[PDB]
Amino acid sequence: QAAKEAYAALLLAQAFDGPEVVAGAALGVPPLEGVEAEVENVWGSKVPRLKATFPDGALLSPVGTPAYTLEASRAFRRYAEALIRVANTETRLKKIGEEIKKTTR
Amino acid sequence: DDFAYLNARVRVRRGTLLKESFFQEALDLSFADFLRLLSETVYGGELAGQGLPDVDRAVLRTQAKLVGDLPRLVTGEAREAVRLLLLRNDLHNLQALLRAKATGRPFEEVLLLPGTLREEVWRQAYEAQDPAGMAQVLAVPGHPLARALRAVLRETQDLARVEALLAKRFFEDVAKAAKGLDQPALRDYLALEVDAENLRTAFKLQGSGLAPDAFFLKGGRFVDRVRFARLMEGDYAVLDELSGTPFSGLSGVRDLKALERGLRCVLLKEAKKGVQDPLGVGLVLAYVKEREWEAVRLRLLARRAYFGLPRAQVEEEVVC
Amino acid sequence: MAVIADPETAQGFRLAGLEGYGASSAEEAQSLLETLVERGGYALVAVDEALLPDPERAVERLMRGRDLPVLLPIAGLKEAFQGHDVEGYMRELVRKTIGF
Repeated sequence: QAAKEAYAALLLAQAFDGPEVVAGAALGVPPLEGVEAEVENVWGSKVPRLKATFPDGALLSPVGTPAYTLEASRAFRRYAEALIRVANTETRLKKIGEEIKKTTR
Repeated sequence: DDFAYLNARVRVRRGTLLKESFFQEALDLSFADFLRLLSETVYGGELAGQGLPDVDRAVLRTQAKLVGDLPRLVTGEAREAVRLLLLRNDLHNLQALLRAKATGRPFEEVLLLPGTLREEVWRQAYEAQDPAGMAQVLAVPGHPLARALRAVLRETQDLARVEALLAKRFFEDVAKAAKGLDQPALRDYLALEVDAENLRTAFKLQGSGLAPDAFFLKGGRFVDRVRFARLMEGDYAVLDELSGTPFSGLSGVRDLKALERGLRCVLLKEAKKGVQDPLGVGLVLAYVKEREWEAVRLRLLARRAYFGLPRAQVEEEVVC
Repeated sequence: MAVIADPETAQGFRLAGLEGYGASSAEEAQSLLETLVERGGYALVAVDEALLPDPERAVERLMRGRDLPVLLPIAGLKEAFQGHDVEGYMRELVRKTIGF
């Protein structure tokens, strides 16, 4: 909710301050393995995991909208961080799938 | 020259400014009822679609014909005085334009409205293929923001740096010209704009380990290098010693959002009591802050209504 | 990356530090979703709960296995939403683990 807080409040004050916000901030996460993939052998077959941490900056874009710009930049963290939880459980889901099915089998 | 006709043209326009009691009504409305309300106003008069892209566009186009047409209607000594105000809205277009040429991205997704540089100046600049040529095309309307650009472009071709040194050099340029065009009303305001900029430069770059003297430029009222250095360490005890200025209200506040909210409300206030000085640039000064702030609240009230956000999240930011 | 979300909320994930290629183009964003994960030249692909694909089999059969995840739940809008706690808990219990 605190990610979106600023996002949704920077849409009709953005679409011409889109340019500004993306400039001061740390440039895009790599599309080829921007995330940190980890391999791990465990029962319930060899399932790979991963954690979503990458650079994106925070409270450091110069110029632009007084409050919103900086608050939107900071918000990128609340994607990253938050995403790690789902990053481990949805991969854990696929592991515990294997077990459950072989068990009842 | 002269503001005699021009002030008069603006006085009729101050009649169709949006009073406080509109935003009061609008919060109580859903998006469907908001849309019926909005259409009564002059921003409503440029409307072209119920959805969000269309609200952003109706607002912008209202600002393009009623506010961005002011520098053409005067010349000379009048025009330089009005121009400095307009220039901030032109810098926003310039920084985005400079960035579309440099990083190779399309013309689109930028701010365009007339002000001091016309639409065609931004198109001819875009299509220019040498940064130096890009710069002469910009220098055609004449303004201090060229002269500011020109010096920075001689030192560097790095995007982030041009952006910062242009802004710093530009407010410094503005200040000297403005002091030489006189009037007490403009001087008091100018001081606040620089003081607000100083505070704000310090906040945006907070904790980057940098020099605090780089965030202080002349034009001040009560702020200095030491307050900046403490502020940079993360200490907000400096704002709690800041009174005798209308930023007395920043005391005991330590959130970036409340702090920055505070500066925009203070600047609004100075300008709104410049109507006890309507002679010369005073009235226009008050007129531009109010059209800008009004436009901003209709965009926030429209966003708040569409996505069903919490009321208090926006009720506080739509009043000073 | 890409986040696959509503047009307006997709907007805020295209900002620098993050890389999004969202927007709705269907009710489960099939139009986009499929084409995009087919290459798997994005570090992460994520599908929200304002769309979420009712046939997950459709995707798996096209991407043909993936060592990177897909369809991570993000809310996809803000309206004070936090029903994505208990919803995800039951999403789990229905297809795997114990019943009710």
